[PDB]
Amino acid sequence: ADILPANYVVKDRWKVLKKIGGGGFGEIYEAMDLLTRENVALKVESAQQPKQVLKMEVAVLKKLQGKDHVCRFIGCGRNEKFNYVVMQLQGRNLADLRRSQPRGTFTLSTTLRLGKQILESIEAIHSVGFLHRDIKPSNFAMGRLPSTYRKCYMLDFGLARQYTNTTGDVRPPRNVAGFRGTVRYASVNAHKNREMGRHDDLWSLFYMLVEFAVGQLPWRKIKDKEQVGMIKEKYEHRMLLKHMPSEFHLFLDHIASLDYFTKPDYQLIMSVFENSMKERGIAENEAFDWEK
Ligand SMILES: COC(=O)c1cc(Nc2ncnc3[nH]ccc23)ccc1Br
Repeated sequence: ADILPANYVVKDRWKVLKKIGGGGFGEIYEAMDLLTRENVALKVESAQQPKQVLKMEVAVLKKLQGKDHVCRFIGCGRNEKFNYVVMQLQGRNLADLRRSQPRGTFTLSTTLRLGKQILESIEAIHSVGFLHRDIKPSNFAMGRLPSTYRKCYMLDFGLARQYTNTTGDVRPPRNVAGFRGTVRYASVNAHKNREMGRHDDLWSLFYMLVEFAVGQLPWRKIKDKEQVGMIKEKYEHRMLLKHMPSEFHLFLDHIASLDYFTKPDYQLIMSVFENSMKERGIAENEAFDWEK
C-alpha cells in the first residue's frame, strides 16, 4: 500500500492528486499546491525506513537553487509517519521517452543535445561540492511548461555525497565504499567498491549516451551486480564507439585517465558534443524526437 492515499493534504497545503512513481528509497506523487494553485511534485519516505535519503535531497536542492537544470524548491518537513520534499513538477523522463522510441534509440541530434544539457547538470552539482552517484535516464526529465519543454532537469539527489569539506578542499576517500546507484550505468570503479568521484558521474553519462544512440548496452540483460562488473572489466570499451561520433574516443580516453583526485576537463567533453553537432549540421534549435 501507498504511504499517502489520494486527496491526502500534507501540512494544510499539498493535496495528493496521484502517485507518479518511486520504487527504491520512497514514493513520488503529483500534488496540487493549495497556496499557489501550481501542480507540484511531492517526494515522501516512510519514517520507519532504514535508509533516509530525503535529508540529502533537501541539502543539495537548496545549494543548487539559481542553477539551470534543477527543480525549484517549494518546501519540506517531517512527522512520525513520513518525511517529505516538495519541488517543481516536470514532464516525461528520458528512460520513458527512450522506451517510447520506435527502435528504443534516439537520433544523434537528440542524443548530443541531451548530452550537452546533462553534462551542464553534472558540472553544476560538482560545482557545489557534491557527487550525484546515480546518473541514469530516469533521473532526467524535460519541462512541462511552454517556457520549459525544451529544457532537461536533474530530478533526484538521494544518493548524493559531499566530496568537499568545510574548508573547500577535497576530503580523503574511504578505503572502501558500498555500491551506490544503478547497476547498468555504474562505472567499473563503483563495481570494485572504490570511493566514487566526479569521473564516475561522467562514466554514467558516457554509458547513457551509448544506450541513447545504440539502444542497448552489452550488460542490458544481466541483473547480478558482480556479473555486470565482470562484463564491464572484460569489455573492450572502444567497441562501444562503433556507432558513435568519432570525437567520442576523446571522451572515453579522458574519463578512463581520471581518478578520485583529479578534476575532470568538462570543456573537453563539451567540445566533443559541440564538434559532433557542427560536423553533422545539427542545430541547437532542432526539435527533439518526441516532438516529431
Ligand atoms: C526514478 O525516477 C522515476 O522513475 C520517476 C521519477 C519522477 N520524478 C519527477 N517527475 C516529475 N517532476 C519531478 N520533479 C522532481 C522529481 C520529479 C517521476 C516519475 C518517475 Br516514473
